[PDB]
Amino acid sequence: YFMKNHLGSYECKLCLTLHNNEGSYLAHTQGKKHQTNLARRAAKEAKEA
Amino acid sequence: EFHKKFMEK
Amino acid sequence: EEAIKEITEKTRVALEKSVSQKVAA
Amino acid sequence: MLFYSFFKSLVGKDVVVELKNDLSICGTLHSVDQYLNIKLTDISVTDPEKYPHMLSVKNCFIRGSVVRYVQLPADEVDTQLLQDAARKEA
Amino acid sequence: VESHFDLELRAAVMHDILDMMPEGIKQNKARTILQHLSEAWRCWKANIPWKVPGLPTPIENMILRYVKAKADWWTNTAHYNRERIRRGATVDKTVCKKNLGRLTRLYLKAEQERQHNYLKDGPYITAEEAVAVYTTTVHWLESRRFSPIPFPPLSYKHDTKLLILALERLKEAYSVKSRLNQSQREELGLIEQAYDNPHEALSRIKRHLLTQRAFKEVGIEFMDLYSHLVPVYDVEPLEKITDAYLDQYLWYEADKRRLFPPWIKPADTEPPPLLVYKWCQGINNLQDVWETSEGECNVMLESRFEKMYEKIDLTLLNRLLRLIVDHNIADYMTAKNNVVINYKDMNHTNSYGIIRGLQFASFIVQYYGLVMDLLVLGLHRASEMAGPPQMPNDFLSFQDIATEAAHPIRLFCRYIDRIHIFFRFTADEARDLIQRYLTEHPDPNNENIVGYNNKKCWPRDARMRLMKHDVNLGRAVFWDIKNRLPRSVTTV
Amino acid sequence: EPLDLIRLSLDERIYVKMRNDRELRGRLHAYDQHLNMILGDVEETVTTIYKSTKRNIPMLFVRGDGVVLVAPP
Amino acid sequence: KAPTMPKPQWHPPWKLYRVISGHLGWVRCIAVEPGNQWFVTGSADRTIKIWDLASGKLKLSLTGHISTVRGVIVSTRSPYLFSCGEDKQVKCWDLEYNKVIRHYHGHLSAVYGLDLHPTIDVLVTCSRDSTARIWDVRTKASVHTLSGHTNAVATVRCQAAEPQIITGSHDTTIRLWDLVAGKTRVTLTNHKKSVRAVVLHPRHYTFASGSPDNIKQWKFPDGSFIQNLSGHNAIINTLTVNSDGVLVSGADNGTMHLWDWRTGYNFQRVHAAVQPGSLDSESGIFACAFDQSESRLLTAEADKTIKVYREDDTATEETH
Amino acid sequence: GGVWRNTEDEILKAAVMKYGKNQWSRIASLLHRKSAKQCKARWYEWLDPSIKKTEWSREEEEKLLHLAKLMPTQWRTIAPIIGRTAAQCLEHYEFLLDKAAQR
Amino acid sequence: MTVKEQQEWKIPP
Amino acid sequence: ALENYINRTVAVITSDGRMIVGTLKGFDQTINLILDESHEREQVVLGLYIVRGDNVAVIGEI
Repeated sequence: YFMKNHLGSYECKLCLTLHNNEGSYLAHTQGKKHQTNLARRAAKEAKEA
Repeated sequence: EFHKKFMEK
Repeated sequence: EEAIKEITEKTRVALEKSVSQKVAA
Repeated sequence: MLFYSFFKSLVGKDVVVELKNDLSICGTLHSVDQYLNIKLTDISVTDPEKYPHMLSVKNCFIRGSVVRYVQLPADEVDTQLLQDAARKEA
Repeated sequence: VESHFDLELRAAVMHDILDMMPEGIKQNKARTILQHLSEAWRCWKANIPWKVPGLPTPIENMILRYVKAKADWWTNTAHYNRERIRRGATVDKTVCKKNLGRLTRLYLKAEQERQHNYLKDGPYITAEEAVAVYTTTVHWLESRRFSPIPFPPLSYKHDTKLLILALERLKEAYSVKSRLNQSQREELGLIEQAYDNPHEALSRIKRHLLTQRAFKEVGIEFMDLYSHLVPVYDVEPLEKITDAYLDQYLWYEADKRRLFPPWIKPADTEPPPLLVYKWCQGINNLQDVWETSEGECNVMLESRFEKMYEKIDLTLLNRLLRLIVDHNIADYMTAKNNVVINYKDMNHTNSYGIIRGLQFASFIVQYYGLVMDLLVLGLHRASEMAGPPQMPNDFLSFQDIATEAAHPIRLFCRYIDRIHIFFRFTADEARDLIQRYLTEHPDPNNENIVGYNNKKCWPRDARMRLMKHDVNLGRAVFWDIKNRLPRSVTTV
Repeated sequence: EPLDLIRLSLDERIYVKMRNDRELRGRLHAYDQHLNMILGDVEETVTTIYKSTKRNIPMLFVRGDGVVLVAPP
Repeated sequence: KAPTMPKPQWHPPWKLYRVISGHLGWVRCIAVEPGNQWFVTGSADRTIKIWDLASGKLKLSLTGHISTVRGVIVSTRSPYLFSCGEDKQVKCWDLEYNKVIRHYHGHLSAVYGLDLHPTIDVLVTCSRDSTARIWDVRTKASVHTLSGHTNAVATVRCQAAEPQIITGSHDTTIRLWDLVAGKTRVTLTNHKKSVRAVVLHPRHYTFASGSPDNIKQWKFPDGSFIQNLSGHNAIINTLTVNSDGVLVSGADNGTMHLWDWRTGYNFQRVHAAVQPGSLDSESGIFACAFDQSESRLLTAEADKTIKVYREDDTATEETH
Repeated sequence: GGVWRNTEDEILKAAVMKYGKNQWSRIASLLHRKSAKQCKARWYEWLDPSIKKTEWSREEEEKLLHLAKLMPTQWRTIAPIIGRTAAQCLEHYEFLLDKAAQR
Repeated sequence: MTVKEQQEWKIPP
Repeated sequence: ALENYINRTVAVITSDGRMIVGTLKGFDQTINLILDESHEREQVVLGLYIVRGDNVAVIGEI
């Protein structure tokens, strides 16, 4: 989910938010639980567990 | 050894 | 003692020949 | 597990072994395992009648399950060590 | 060279891995164990109690043995380089740095061992004699009537001048001519910020000295001297500014209230000419000092304690500092004296002794030598050598001739670590003193002129005339001045 | 528990009955859960049909599987 | 049960008598003079100490080697010594001169050990890379160098009775050939381990031998395992027997298991106790030799000490 | 500076766990806020895994009270001896013991 | 020597 | 272990006191022996036969 910006910043793809510094994107790993919201996309991609 | 070396230098 | 003395004399002659060859070389 | 340790302390000792089938064999304990299988080197005849049908063969493997007795001299074994170790088990 | 020794050690390690219990040929290990051994040797070189775990008993034993062998080789190379240090056999260009580094790490290990012995063991400072010295200093201060330090307020007039002078000294010391470093730029920036905002700087210094009772990691670097290495210690820049500030304040307060007497005072005067000249004139202007018709005698003793550094009682230092200066600055000084010691890789310990390189350290050594002066010279002797606090005397002058003629000790001088006594004595006192000396430490076999520090200044008609009398007078005076002071605080 | 009550008689004379009408008496030196035994100064009596033969031995090990009874004489 | 088990020889046990702690480092070699007056002890400080053989007091020192010297010998017809080590310096320690006059050369790398002949004026040296130079008397050159090793030679010996030239290498290859021919007629391509413990017996031939694992006996004619020793897993570094037939081998791993000459099993199975300055597992028996009178054995270990163990009067030494 | 935020503290803990302990320059090149000495000081003060940041008891209080009178200065020397080893919790506990016993 | 002694005399990290 | 006996001729005594001679080929933990070229210690029982460990009293190397 870590993506680099064009001005020397980071941007979260899964959280769909901006990160001011390198520590901001590194603190949206334990937080910004967009990984738990991917269960709907995983169930839509595969109907079985 | 170390004592004389530390004393004379 | 006789065989040991003969072997010592043979080794001394061989070492003297080797030393003469090293002195002449 | 105890008697295994015991037999390990008896290697290179001359022993007489009596099997269930009235066969008696003297030899030198060369090896011991978990089943208490024994391997003897320098087979010999302790008794005239019981002794099986061998000669040339000097080394045998004896199945543990077939032995009745193992004959030992008092010199080969520390008794106190055995007693406290026997107490030690559970 | 040492490269051959290292190669032989590596070959021995390989042979031990191949021969010293290889555990059979079953696709054994590789030089990773050699890397672990090298890492363990480096860890020992750090003076660290760490080791090389994760190996069996014989492998670890062989590793320790090879490490001890390589260490003995390195120590022997260092001893050979130190023996060739004064002359250096026409000292080279490249090996000097390596020898200096080896000696530096050796001294770092030695200081770590000394700190560990001071911490685990209890080499105290003769607590009975220490309390006695504290009481003596108390009586001395009460006789002198020296008031303690009023810790710097923020509304003092000459405080800005003192801080500007401190900034000027720190700048002259930091950068001389086109000099800078990774942290030296920080020091210059701090000096500039202080020169711009002196009120904020004074407030920050007051906040550090009144509240900050700790310090950061102070480093050490040994000056490449020939005979005696002069270590220089580096500290934090803001800590250095506060150091210079309270140091200059202590100096101003002491010079204002005469905290330091003249004898312990390499001080405001030209140091070589004034010392030697006043010394010779006092030896010449004494009460007929050159008269030897009635059997009188004169003795001049020069020494250096070798105990004006780490060999100090830190708790005694804190007690004396609280006795002469307010609690906050004294506690801050005692804290900064034992803050930290960091080598290039190692981390030396603290709470072992005074760090001489830290700023504001000269006030301590001259005041630590002041207690030793009160101990060696005494109370009445010092009170007569100085004069009353209402009308003191000069650097080598008395109030009256009786003040000099009563006691034996006439002239007394002190350097940063040196000490010089000159005392005249009659023949009866001489006989009594030699009697006491022979009763304590006799010389029956006439072995009293064996070890005698003599000079080479014309040793035919100018050296010490080694007779039966003078040679023993010298030894006995030296012994008497090894009895006044305790052998644990300082010796000669 | 039955195997502990046998620890109780270590260095105490014991009477042992084995399959094939053989009886041993000797001083208990060791035993295991299998009831393997080492005895010293032990005499064996074999009872064959009726006569009884004897056998003496300073030290013998006995395989536990032959064992029936372990009491004192 | 075991071989020579019910036939124990009642020899005297060892009892410590004195320790000489004057060396600075792990000892290298220890030998006694012929007059029972001098004792040459080497150390890693590059200084061979000539102490007293029975008194143990330091008589003199002798330097000249830049590094540790792991080889020392003395001649029979020559009143001088011979040193050998990684410095390639041979200190011809005369009783009247006490200086360096040998100047042994010929080795292309570091030397580990050396030996001199008791009858012939020949020698042998254990160089590092591949060299083995026979230091001829008054020549200082290897006229007939018995070089049959591919690595640092561990041990080398020359005599005038049995194998005139017996040596071993660490490259899994030895040269057990006759010193008269020079060529390797019989390559002893065995003893891959560190085999550096070989001493003499006390009777005639068919004496004992040694190895780091499963040591046994040897033979003079062609070699033969005459007496099967026990499982001596201790890495033996040296072997020096007495005149009465007693043989003891020093262990490099500290566990110097002393065995008898007839059985080959460790009678005591003793180990080198560490000094208070040494570590737990840091010590290793470097040398152990009986005196000329067999009165007190000198044992120089890695603790920088020479222990003089004498014999005790005991008879309760019978094992079943 | 040196605010020591939680997102910076987690990054410093990850750099100490990944890179190492005796490499302060390698850990300072991935934070862009502090130097190497400040990062090492933070790792030795708050980010150390052996630091006992809680559980202030009466045995440690009696140990610190029986140590501040023997040595009035040099609180860093009594940091590892008392067991706190944080070099600032000892001064805070001394201030709390001096304020609570004053009233 | 052995399969277990090979794993017993191993240098760890 | 019977490992030293592999491929060698052996004497075998069963618990019932019978005797065989043969080439020991295989053996397991339960002493099941695989045998080749067997005979009554002088009649040829078989070229290959498997024997249960239960029946083995003793093996000898000849």
